[PDB]
Amino acid sequence: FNEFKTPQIDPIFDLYVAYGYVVSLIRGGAKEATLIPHGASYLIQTDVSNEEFRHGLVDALSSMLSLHIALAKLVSDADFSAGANINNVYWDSVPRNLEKLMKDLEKKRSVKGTATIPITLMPSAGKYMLKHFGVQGGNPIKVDLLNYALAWVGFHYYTPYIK
RNA sequence: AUUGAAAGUUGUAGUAUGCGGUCCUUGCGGCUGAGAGCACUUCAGGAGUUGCCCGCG
Repeated sequence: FNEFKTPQIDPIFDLYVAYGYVVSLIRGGAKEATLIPHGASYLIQTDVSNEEFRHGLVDALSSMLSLHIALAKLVSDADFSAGANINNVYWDSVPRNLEKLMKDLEKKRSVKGTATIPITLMPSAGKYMLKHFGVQGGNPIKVDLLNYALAWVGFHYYTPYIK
């Protein structure tokens, strides 16, 4: 069993990533899988290796980008583009991140950077953070590119939202 | 003196204004508590009895 571990950041963001795990898995197969919750970790047990996981994830994000291009720096009225991205700059930021994740992904190459998580995928985050007696410039909270993209896929494929 | 320390989810706001439970209406007309009827029939205030007794204008 893969029993792939899931990073502990936020039981809302952690839910999104560990729960888009399954949608990335189903498109590549990975039968007889289960999701054990640990309060916030949300570990997953599966008999899958990494390559089928990656093929499923890239298939999901390929459908995602195909849906994105259907409407239009391209801004589409999609859940992951403008339906849930409350910020105007994220309307363009998210699709570019998704396509960069793809371009890194079909060539069998792991990611090498990190990206800022909007408040949409986790309301616990934000712009600032109180360190001792004040805040930091910019956004202290950042997440891995693959986790960010896969949490976006999980949010777009499962969780309902109304505008 | 606890990642706690400072902090109104705050101030102002009428469901309010005019709107008939209203106009017409017999508890109405006819009706014998009436006809027959002995307080009637028998009946003694009744039976006894010295104004009594004496008398010179």
